[PDB]
Amino acid sequence: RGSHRILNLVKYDLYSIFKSPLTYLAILVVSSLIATQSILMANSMDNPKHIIVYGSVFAAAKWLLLIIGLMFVVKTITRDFSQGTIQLYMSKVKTRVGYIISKTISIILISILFALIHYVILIVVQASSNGKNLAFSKYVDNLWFFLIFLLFFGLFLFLITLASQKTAMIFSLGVFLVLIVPFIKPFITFIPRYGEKVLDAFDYIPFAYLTDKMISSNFDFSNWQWVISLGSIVIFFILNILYVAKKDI
Amino acid sequence: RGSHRILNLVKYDLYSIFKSPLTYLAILVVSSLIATQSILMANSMDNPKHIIVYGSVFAAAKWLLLIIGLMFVVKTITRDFSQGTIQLYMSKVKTRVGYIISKTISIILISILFALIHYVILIVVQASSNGKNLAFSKYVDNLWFFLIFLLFFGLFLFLITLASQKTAMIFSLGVFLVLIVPFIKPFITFIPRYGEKVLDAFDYIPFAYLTDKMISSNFDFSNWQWVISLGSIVIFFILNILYVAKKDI
Amino acid sequence: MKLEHITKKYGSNVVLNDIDFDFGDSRIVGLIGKNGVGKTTVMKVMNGNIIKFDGKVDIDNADNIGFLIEHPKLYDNKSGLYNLKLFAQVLGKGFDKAYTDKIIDAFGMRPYIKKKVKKYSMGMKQKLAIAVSLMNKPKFLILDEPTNGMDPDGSIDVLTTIKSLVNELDMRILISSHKLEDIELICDRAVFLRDGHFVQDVNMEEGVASDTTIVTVDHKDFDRTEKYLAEHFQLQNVDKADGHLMINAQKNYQVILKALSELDIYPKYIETRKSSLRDTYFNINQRGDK
Amino acid sequence: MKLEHITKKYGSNVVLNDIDFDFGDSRIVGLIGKNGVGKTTVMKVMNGNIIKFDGKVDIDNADNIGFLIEHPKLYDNKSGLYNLKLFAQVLGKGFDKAYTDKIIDAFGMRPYIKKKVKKYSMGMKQKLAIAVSLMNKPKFLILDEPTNGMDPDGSIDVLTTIKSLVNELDMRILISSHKLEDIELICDRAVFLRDGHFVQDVNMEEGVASDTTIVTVDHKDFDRTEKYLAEHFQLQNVDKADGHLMINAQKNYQVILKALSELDIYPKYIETRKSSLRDTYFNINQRGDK
Repeated sequence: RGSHRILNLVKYDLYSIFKSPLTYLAILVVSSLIATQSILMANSMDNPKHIIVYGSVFAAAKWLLLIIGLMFVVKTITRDFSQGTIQLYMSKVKTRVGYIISKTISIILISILFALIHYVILIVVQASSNGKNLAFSKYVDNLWFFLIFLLFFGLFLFLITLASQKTAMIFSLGVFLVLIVPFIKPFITFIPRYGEKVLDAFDYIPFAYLTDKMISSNFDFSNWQWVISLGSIVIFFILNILYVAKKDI
Repeated sequence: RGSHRILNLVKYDLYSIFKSPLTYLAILVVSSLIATQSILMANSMDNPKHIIVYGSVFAAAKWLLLIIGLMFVVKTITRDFSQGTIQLYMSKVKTRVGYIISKTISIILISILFALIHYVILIVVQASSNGKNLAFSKYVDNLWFFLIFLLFFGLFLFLITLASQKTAMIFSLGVFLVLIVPFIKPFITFIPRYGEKVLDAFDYIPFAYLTDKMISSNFDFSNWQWVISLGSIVIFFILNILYVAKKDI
Repeated sequence: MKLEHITKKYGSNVVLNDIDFDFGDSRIVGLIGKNGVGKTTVMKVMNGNIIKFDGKVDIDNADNIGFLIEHPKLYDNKSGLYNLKLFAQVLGKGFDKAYTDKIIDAFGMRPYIKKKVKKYSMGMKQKLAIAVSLMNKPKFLILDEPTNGMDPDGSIDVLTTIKSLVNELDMRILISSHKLEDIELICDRAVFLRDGHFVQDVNMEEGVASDTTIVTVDHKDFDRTEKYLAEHFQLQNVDKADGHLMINAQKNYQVILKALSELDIYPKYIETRKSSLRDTYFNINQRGDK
Repeated sequence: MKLEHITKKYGSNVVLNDIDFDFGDSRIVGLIGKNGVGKTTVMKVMNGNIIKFDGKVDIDNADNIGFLIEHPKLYDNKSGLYNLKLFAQVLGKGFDKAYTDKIIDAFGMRPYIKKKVKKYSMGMKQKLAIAVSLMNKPKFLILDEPTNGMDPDGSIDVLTTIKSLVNELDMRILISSHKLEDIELICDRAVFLRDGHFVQDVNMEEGVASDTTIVTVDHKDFDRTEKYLAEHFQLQNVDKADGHLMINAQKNYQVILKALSELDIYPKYIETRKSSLRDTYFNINQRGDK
């Protein structure tokens, strides 16, 4: 049935993920970068008894793994449009909707697996070094944050790829959206006579506060942020279904 | 004639460079990064009378502009191999040799253009700030260093792109080759009892010492290094001419 | 799956203008027209890719649709078997080893089914595209130039295999392609596209009256030959001044020459003038380009 | 440009087997073969992309070659007019305004000569690439399937334009393509390639066209009828697979039908039609499949 068709699609994209050399090249680069950063940041800037504080490693590993998982998501969601085999899938309404449900299940699964990768790498780092481990509830909430971040950005870039049907532009917009806002914000926000007001209102635009709290080593949320984020993800899902069922190639 | 065909090809390659918006986007991004880095580097950790020393900015601009110029060179060189139109330019022997000479001439002219852009950006930096201006002989010899760097690396990557005729490998290999040595030396060279010996001997391997020296803010060459670098460039050019006239596509 | 009074427009340019189609007792249909007239648009409308049809299309949900839209769509960095397994699992009901093995064996892809698609040739990709499309186990197959990179002998081989599968599994094909000499070898009917509409529709088994066969005979035998032809089939034009008699188009000349050779009669000459797809297409379409 | 005793091999696999070639009193020459037989390799052999042939390939330096190989070759990012100007400088002698205007006007690319290549279709981009080939003002012009996905009208007008340019400039063209009926439309002489050699060489000069009669019959009787007609009616060329036997021009079939009746063998199908390259092609290349 349709349920087997969707689950079969999620299993097969993840299978295609697991059978590439870049997935392990990416794991080796992230592990090497995080280990050098953690050693430089804690084992020599004050010469302790080799104690390491895990907030910096948490933030750096989370940041690097998010920008790598994000690029993995843009490539996975833009593969079919790049080769144009997406034309073979957009045939009937039932397949077009099962396609949207299946991509959502695939995004959920990629986010969960990358969160597990974060968990294993950080656990190994904690095992090697010396200190006090972090609680599991932080990691579960962190898992939820990975899910929210990846779902929002993957659906936004999916809408963009539907409008353009070009793959280089999406890759540029993905890099642009992740790295421009943290880069532009310190050099311009402190300047105006409206900066404090815009900064508080910056906590409601989903792109802005998700990327701002992306480089933080702990996240905290209000009720309004949770409702706005969930409503935005749901609206993007509904909008994606309507546009995929109303667009013509 | 052949002289007009080579010069016209270098001229049209430059024309192709000056029309794309990515060139002026790269200039905008690089100028913004160099200005922020310069301000961070001199106007904040000491609190001077806003005096800026330019060796650090020189080194930073050198590294950023060289890696950007290298990427611009690899993209322009492998353009035809990516689109496969290179198979149209390999018709006769005289055409294949004028092709290789023209590509080298394009490299020298491109190197001159990047040296001029680096000079103007540093001048604008000097105009904005206050301090002690540098001397012309440093920039002329710097132009020689740009020329040497770009010719050597362009010919090496040229040999690889003729051998494999695949472009994604060239970009990843070029990025890896430029960026691996500053990254790799601290984590491995300080370990051996053969480290000092290998480090002095790294002054004769062209990849190792040219890549090491991009970051340094002043270049110093011995007679043996100058002869071996020029000889390596000449040997690659001779090898390229021979292989392009003896390779079957 | 029927289309009735279908019109599709892009801004102010009218691509489709009140077209009806129905698969009535026919297995192979051919679609012929020029470049950019909206052939890919009509196939996309018949397929499901385009959504704003502005008409009514009746398609049962249990029926699967397989298609090829002109260039092959495959996974370039991955192998052919990966593509075959994925589109069988994703588009079709499932995967069966015997059925897939028969498909592989009939097409002839045993040496290179485990090679990378990036290393394939154009004809190899075209055959792989037809096979991946067929993996859906469709009830209607819609191919856009399936033979756009292969040799004529290869064309005969692919179409003969396609016809064989038409017989091994009750399946109906809609084909849009140029090279009408290749379509006419195995096809049941053809539809012609001009000015955004299908101007003429020809069913080849029944034929048309414009198709002609001209037989010339001796003066002494002229009366007797005319008597026999008047007895047996319909006579349209007879020309005594010319000495030429016009009969209906016949694919096999065997029985006619058997009857005349058994009655000791030898015509001086025979040839045929026919309204084939080359003649009708060129007469209709020479009106707007030259 | 002439080739003498060319033998190119890839390891153990042999592609060319002692071939010779020369444009001898012919203006348009066609190269015909199967898929993956070494057609793209031969195009590369003649044009010059391969150097390790252990022989002599004779071309003069003052004559330029503009070519088309399998995929169209263009700068997809830039424009068509940019491609034309750039390839005019890199490959030709200069810029001629009247000559360039004539090339665009003859091909018909003016409305869309300033639009990006990514908005083009396949036949238009291939045609523009052909225009780029004529931009070089070559003495030898080689094309690899110029009409793959283009309609019949488009193929006839582009070839007709090519002939008008074959009279405007003293040029000699070789076309390796399928659609042999398009080849008989515009070609003066054809060569057939099998196992690296040119097996047959048909030359056509006048519009006599060598009309022929086709007789089809089973193998056990085909031997005797073939033998009998060789002792009686003088034979020029023979086609075994398609059954083509070429006696001189005969207006009346009475003596043929009488002799074939007295032979007790009978044809399934008999027709007279202008000969083509398809019968010869099938005779040459049915040898590998069966």
